[PDB]
Amino acid sequence: GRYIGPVCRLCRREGVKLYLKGERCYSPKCAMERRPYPPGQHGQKRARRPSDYAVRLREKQKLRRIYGISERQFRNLFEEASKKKGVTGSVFLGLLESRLDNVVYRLGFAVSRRQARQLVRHGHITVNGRRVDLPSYRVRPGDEIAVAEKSRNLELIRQNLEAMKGRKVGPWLSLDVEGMKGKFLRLPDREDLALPVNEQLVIEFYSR
Amino acid sequence: IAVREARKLFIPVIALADTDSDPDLVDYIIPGNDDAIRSIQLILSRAVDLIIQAR
Amino acid sequence: MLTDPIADMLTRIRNATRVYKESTDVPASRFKEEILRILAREGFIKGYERVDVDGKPYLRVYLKYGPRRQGPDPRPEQVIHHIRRISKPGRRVYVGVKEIPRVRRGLGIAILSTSKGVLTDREARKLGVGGELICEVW
Amino acid sequence: PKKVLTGVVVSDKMQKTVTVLVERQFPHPLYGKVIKRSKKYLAHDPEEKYKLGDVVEIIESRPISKRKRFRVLRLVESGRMDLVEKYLIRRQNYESLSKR
Amino acid sequence: PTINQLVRKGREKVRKKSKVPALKGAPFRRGVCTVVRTVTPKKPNSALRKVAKVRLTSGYEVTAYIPGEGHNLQEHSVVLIRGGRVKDLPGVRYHIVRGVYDAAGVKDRKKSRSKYGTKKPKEA
Amino acid sequence: DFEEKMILIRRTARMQAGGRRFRFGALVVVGDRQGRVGLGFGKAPEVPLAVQKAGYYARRNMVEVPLQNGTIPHEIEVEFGASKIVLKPAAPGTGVIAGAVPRAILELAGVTDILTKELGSRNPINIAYATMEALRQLRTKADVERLRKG
RNA sequence: UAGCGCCGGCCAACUCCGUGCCAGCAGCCGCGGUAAUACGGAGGGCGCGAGCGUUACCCGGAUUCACUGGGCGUAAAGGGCGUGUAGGCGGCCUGGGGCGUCCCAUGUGAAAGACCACGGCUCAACCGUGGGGGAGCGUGGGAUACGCUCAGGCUAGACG
RNA sequence: AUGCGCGCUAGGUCUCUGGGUCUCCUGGGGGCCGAAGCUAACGCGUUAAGCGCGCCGCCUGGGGAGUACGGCCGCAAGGC
Ligand SMILES: [Zn+2]
Repeated sequence: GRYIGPVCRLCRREGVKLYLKGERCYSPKCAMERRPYPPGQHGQKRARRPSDYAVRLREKQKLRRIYGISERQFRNLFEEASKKKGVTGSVFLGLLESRLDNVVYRLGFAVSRRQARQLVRHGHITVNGRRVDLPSYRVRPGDEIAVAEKSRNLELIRQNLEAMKGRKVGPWLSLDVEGMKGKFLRLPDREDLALPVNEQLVIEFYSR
Repeated sequence: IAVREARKLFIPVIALADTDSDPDLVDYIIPGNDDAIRSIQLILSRAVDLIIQAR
Repeated sequence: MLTDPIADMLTRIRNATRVYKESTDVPASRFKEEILRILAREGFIKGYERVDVDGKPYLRVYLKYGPRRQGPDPRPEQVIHHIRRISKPGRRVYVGVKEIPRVRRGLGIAILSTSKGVLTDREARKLGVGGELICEVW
Repeated sequence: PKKVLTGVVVSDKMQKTVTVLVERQFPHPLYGKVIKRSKKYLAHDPEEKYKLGDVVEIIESRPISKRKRFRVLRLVESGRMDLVEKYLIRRQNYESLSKR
Repeated sequence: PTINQLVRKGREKVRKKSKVPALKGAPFRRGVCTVVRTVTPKKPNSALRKVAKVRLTSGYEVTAYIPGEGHNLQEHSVVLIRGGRVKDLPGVRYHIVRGVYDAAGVKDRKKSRSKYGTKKPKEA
Repeated sequence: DFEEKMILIRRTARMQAGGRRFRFGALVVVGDRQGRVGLGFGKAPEVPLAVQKAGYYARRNMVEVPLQNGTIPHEIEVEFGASKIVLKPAAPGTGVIAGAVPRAILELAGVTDILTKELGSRNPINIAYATMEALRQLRTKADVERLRKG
């Protein structure tokens, strides 16, 4: 049971532009370029110095809201990453990036993750020529993600993938727009992502 | 008090010590006499003359 | 009564070093000589020497200190910051090869009485033996 | 292999039977100190050839009686009376520990 | 102490004391009221706290607290007793669950309804 | 050039001829996230003056922290008064595991991976002093080998 | 289909109305006796979300039974003082025995569970295959610095 | 309000009592002031509450309570 409801309020509360809407949050309408203060009655009052707990919680909430996954799933992913080899932050971000709907968004089939989730759930996305319809499917480096043959004529798909011409996708990915398909080359690195999150705060939060 | 201040401010200390002094707190010690005008006269005179000809 | 000679020697060294004495004397034995040797190579003490005091054989230890420091409390830094006794009469500590401790991430040493003589942790690990854990120094 | 234990003889007041006090040493589970403990076994000697203060070896065997499951293997040392004395005095000190 | 003193004697383990003896290691108990009364706080506080003297399905007769704006507990009402001590009244260490057996939910609550068990009001 | 973190302010009182007179004490940490930290304690009749004074003292009283991979060379235990601090190096990807006071001190020195524990008394002032002492008592391989070998 | 708990500090999240030491809240410190961010309601807000809270019990925090890792002049804590049994502990040098101790090899340490690597259920939970680890015991062989034992000495403890 | 034994860690001063090569030096007691160090602080500091080793005793928030019951001892008060 994902979070369904007003979105740019999260943009405001976090105080940073989380691209959770698509085209609107690019135009002068993101409701962050106008009224960048937090929501509610006491939005535009002078803010007290936040505690350490406030800081850690806010960072974690921001990171969790970027991907739009449940707290339970987030915690489980963090536990999984904490138990593996290498840097916890890097591995955690990589595992967060291995979701099917996230890859769908990255490849550009969808405009937003909230849309990529709907595309995957409604069986419009195939992996290795086999229909996969769960947003949490972890894709491994070296899998082919394509659009289902029955769902090619969808004007949503056509319009979305027309905008990908002369546009650069992530260096850890490859895209064939003519074939309407993509390849997941490798796990993304810390620097390959432009996330406005310092994951050290997230680690510190979850340790306690 | 002066010695303590100089120690605190990393200022080198030169002292004409005697038997009842602490050798550790002095950077450059001249083990001699603190009384006997004659001793003070000799030591200070030599030091001042050396400063004079050094300039 | 003198129940522990090795602890006594370590305490003598510590007490001497805390007041910046250049040399200390300890009643002599082979085992103490081995401890002093191990300490000598690692460059903790300046060096040991066998002497005789009223016919009784003693070991004289020449100690080592850092350079004179600047500012308040000009006393020089120590080379032996900390020294302890691990295995004491009434509680002996014996460790296998796997359980040999690491001291200050390799900065400090631990002395083992292995079946192949008195060694450091590094030497013991190389030789793949354990034994009685005498002391740790750093 | 059949267990072999070594101890002093502390009682020969029975027919074809000796009492052997076996000593054991082991580190404490928690504190690591070397603990020393003792146990008594009734050993079988059909020839009556062992007396007080003989450090002897006992070996595991088929039951002979209710409390006898060990035989006497061989003799190690004789005349070691001090251990018997120590055991006796330890056992004797109990009359001092009474309440009534 | 010495290692010898620890071998000989060891360390005593600390055991807890149950703050709710009357329950006998159960989340709740079922009881019957005998007295429904009001009592006064300890000192710094002042009120008339409602209190019920319950007899449990255990072998215990204990006082319990009735939380909320009002109650309906008579002299023979079947009630459910829950853990929890009241700081003011010196001796009561149990609460009553509101809205189980005979105790009813506090009418016209809107904020914390799970506590003080009241059904969600109809909005139309 | 430096960052300031305010550990605490406390209002203390002294009794005059039938009356209370107040003073304010501030504990300020100053750092550059590069291995230089100072700690200051400032008392003044008013809070801003206390904070200014603490900042001044902190800038006047600095220590160098020998970092590598953003961690400590070796574990250290330091007891100041009745309070004790334990610091241990951690592999990268751990984060700063500490209470408010040690965390604030260690972050401003640039430490990114460390394990800490406070023992005995947990007065923030004493804990802060103990932390600074431990940071002052850190040696590297080079320093130790220079002392021992020459 | 969208609920539930919180918004004085701990602990993320604040204004108005109602009441006025009442009614009530409470896990601790504590709120309420007229402008209550702590009670009841509303609007906002925060945290989780087919779940959300409470009660009971266990580990943690508790280094608050302290082996790792505590203490006793005044905070709780040196026996009123001797003599002394069991026990615990014990100087220097040389040799024998290998008991403790250390090491190598080997037999166990069932499966399942835990760890790692691959896989099968569209993912996961779940499950399959493979590999390793493992405290502790038994057997064979080895070392002798330390503790033990047995001999031979020494005078720095002790006693004449 | 400081268990016993042993070893090590600057000194200055007063005093009781032995020895010597008697200005002084070397033992054993009793007191003050103080290095390093220790302590929450007061203070301790070669007569340690410093640094160490061995053995014993004891502590685990206040009150209820040295009370209750039980056991041992006492003529009893009472004691453990
Ligand atoms: Zn927006």
